[PDB]
Amino acid sequence: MKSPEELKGIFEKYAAKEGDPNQLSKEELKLLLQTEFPSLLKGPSTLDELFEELDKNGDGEVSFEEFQVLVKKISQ
Ligand SMILES: [Ca+2]
Ligand SMILES: [Ca+2]
Repeated sequence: MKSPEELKGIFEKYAAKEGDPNQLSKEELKLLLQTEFPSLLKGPSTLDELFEELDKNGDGEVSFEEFQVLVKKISQ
């Protein structure tokens, strides 16, 4: 639906809103999902669960590398 460069630009716009300008906090992931990919939230997982899954290193932030796990969902 979007090229990888276009997806990075959406990530970047939401990641710069608070805290780490290059990573997403849970609130930033919520804003991105609600605005751009709303079907991702009416799924089996809650936002807390999705955040916990994406955040592999457990640092409370989702990097662009971590965010890649969502692209199959988004693309398909
Ligand atoms: Ca951020
Ligand atoms: Ca992380």
